[PDB]
Amino acid sequence: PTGSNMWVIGKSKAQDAKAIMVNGPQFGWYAPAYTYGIGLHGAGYDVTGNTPFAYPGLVFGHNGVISWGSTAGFGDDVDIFAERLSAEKPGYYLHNGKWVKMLSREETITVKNGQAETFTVWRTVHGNILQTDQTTQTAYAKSRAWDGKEVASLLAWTHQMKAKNWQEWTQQAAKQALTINWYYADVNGNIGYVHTGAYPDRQSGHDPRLPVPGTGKWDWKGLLPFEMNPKVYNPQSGYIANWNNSPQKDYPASDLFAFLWGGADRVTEIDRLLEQKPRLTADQAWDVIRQTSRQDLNLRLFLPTLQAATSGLTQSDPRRQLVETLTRWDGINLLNDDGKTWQQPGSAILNVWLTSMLKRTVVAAVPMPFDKWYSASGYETTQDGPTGSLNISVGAKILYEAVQGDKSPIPQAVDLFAGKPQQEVVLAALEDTWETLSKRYGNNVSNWKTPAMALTFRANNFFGVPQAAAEETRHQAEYQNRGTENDMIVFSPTTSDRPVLAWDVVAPGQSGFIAPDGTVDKHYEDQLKMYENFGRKSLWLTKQDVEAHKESQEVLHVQR
Amino acid sequence: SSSEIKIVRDEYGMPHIYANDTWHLFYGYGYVVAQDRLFQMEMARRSTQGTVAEVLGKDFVKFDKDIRRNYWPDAIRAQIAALSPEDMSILQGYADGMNAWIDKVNTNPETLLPKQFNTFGFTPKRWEPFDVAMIFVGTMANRFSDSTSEIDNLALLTALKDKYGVSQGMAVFNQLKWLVNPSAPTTIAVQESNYPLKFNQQNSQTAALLPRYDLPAPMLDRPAKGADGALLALAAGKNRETIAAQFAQGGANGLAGY
Ligand SMILES: [Ca+2]
Ligand SMILES: [Cl-]
Repeated sequence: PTGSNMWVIGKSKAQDAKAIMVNGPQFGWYAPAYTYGIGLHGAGYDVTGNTPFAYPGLVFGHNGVISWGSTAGFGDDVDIFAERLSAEKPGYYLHNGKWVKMLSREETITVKNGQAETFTVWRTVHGNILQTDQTTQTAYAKSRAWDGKEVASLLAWTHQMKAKNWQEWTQQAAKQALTINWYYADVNGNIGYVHTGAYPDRQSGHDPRLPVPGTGKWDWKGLLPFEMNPKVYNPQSGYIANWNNSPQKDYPASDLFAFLWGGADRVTEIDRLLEQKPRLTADQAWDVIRQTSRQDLNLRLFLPTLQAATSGLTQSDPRRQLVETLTRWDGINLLNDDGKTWQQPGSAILNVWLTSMLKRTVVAAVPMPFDKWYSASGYETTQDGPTGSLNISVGAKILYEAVQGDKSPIPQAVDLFAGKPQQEVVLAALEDTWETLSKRYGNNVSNWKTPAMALTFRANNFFGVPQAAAEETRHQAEYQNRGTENDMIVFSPTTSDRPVLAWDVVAPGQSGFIAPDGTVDKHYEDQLKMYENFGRKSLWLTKQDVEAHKESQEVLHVQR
Repeated sequence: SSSEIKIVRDEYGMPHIYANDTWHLFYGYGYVVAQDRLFQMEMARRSTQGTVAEVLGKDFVKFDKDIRRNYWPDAIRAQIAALSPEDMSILQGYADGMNAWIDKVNTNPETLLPKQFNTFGFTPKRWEPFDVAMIFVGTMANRFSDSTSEIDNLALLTALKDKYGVSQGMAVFNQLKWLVNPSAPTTIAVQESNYPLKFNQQNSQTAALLPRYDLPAPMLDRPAKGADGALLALAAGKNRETIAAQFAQGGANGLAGY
């Protein structure tokens, strides 16, 4: 699920509590809500929280002893095998010296007010065929390390909810086969992290970023043991922070071209806030959502470069004055009172500058039409706003390595600046930026009212399929680079006699029900304003707390 | 009671299920889900199984084929068939619970049928354990833990080698798409541990073994969406042009993004 953040604060770093867990899974924003609030009590379970698509297993929740969360792992658990075909053996591929018969199945798509279509799906020992290049006599099969373990993963996410300590919980973490960061906290203040999933034990020499021959010599050896999954229990830092960044030193990322783990990483924004104060309260931990949601992610990366490039320029030089505006700014975007524009113009300045930089550097070094994979600054959006999290663009991460000079560990096989001093290129981009922005907004930087990003709870689910009527779409003025939902669990708080306190927000509301006559449920939209203003509602666990907050009840008698 | 399931909803309508065995507990969960999110769950079911066109028409045919081409349902069924009685009870109870509410809905549709079923012109059918498993499998696994662009990467590598020659093309590929970068900020501090498997440029043998790849990068064939998040259902040609324009403009953060 492309974005997701988490910060877990342990005993050594928590104020007025023994542990604090704050999770912000980013799936995009939908109506009705992407996640589902649910409490389960009996059959060995005693839990509360919320979970995507109402899975049996709560991804975000606690059981009164321990609490858990997730963020997308993005490890490389998928490789593509280039299968060798034969004109003499249609539907076969060469594997371990023999012509092996592909599996195939016929599927018929029934179409409302149209003619049905039938097609075939093919599969090899390495997975389903994605495509076939018949001129090259190759079929590409997608091999997932978690193939065969999909159901076990769903069950691992359910059974983990019964764990009472780290050892029991990691026994279920070892069964979860998708590439997912899992997080743990408990009543005693212990905290932990596991970069869960099945990862292939590849042959020596296998470059996991590119396909390998499917004829047998490059077949995976099997799966790596759980010992190899990156994990930490009670880190000496006292905290665990993640925003889909690398789990651990030397661990390799997904092979997706647009995904990189490099020196420029948005997780640094969470890390600086956690290291800043010796200890954090649950309220301060919750406030990290607001701050990171509004943080421009590029300012910190490129300010030093911009400052150096403009250091000897005159006070009247507009390239310098754009950088002075940026230097004065902390990069936190805030709406003006019109509910449309941002108080400061820095994001616009960075967008234009970075777009110009990338056009001049990474884009110019990559052949068309692949240059268009590295041109985005990451800021360009639509009137409805971002469909997910915002990140530092892939082109920006590459550019960051280049502007770090010999501080970067990445050999610059091609000088992205093409023989020109970097200062010249950075200043040219600033000249472009001043031209573009001063023509649009005038020469008085202090009155520039640049467009803020908005947020939309879309009526189509992430697949692009309607899950509500189009009129059910909801809008919020302020885009916030945060979880679709946010949940926080606090263990052994000094502000209560309860051993655990928990809060969440499931917007627009718990219910998506609309009666036939159009009456929307009483819980159709009661968490929308709360979402917008960084509010939250208590999650109950105990029978006493559920009962005290009881709105309605139903008792059923059923036999299986 | 063994047979008793108690459902308590709080002040935000969040359900709490009280039951005495696995099947009853998950039945309560499925029941409340069908009460709260039946249309959403029905469409998620169709999304995860590639049966959207059946109710929404021709614009979702390519989508349905793509979903079906990306998994092997009999393998999921064999996983479910292997489950112990206790594990099967989670899936079966859940489905059974949904079904109890769905039957009540189709018996008194005038007040209980979600409005959207009338708007979209169909009624909800019962759920099986496979359907429940497929909500998860189709979302978390088949979409969110299935990220690879190796064929696109081979396409880019072919182009880099054509522009720069073979060794330099590969070296520029390593600059743009590094295997690992020691300066990446890591969730686990280096004082704690490091990953024992050391991946580097030197040892790779497989990049040299593949065919030069010249068809359109496959990322250009993902179905384009507009600003409402809806599928555009375009010709293959206009789809590729839409994805390229959207990706050049917004990259991974944009409309054709990740
Ligand atoms: Ca791979
Ligand atoms: Cl990007």
